[PDB]
Amino acid sequence: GNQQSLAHSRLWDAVVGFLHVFAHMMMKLAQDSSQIELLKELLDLQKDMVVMLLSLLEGNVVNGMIARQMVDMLVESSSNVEMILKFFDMFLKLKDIVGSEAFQDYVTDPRGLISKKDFQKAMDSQKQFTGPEIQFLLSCSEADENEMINFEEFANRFQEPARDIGFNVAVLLTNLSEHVPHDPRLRNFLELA
Amino acid sequence: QWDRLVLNTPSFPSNYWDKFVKRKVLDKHGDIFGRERIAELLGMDLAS
Repeated sequence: GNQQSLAHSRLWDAVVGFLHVFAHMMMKLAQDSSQIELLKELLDLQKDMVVMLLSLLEGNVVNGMIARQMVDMLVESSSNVEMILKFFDMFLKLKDIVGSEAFQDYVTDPRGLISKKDFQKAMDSQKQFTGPEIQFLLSCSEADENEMINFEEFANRFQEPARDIGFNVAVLLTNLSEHVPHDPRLRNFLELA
Repeated sequence: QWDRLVLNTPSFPSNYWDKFVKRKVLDKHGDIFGRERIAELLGMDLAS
């Protein structure tokens, strides 16, 4: 009864608004390193909403109407979902690229730092991010002096706080994919994530 | 370890139907492992 009442209530509008606010707020907060705590708290709150969504998906059937409504809500807020997924996967790929040998031969400073120009050259050589993505990564990576960037701290700073929310999103997407087959809309989200 | 000798030999794809395996491997892994390292490992010349 409570699940039906929530399904027929105005919860989906609040979820869509929260998704938009979360996407934009996390995108803005990722640039500054003095707001990290707030960002962490933001991430925690996001995870809780996903848990609630999972609680709405508990005890359903194949092609259930609740899952269909969840998919409709997701495709109603496609842009925010894509932005969040891009935020996750960009930082996921950044750590892998940092550990690559191409980056190791690209860095020439023996102090453990790297310039912005050489960082951009290494990322362009890797051929995994677009130009705006390079600009966003450069903006998020603070430079202490002479554009020196500590790639190790930059790569390791965004890993731990975003792990739980990413795992929850992956679980939710897997559940929706396995319980709503033959749905072309969800395949785009699956491919993106 | 014995198969490491024919990695850079010019006659590596000899006696086998496909002769462009090294080029495909270069295209597949150059952006990650490094084009120069792949060329040195497989004994290829980019200009040639």
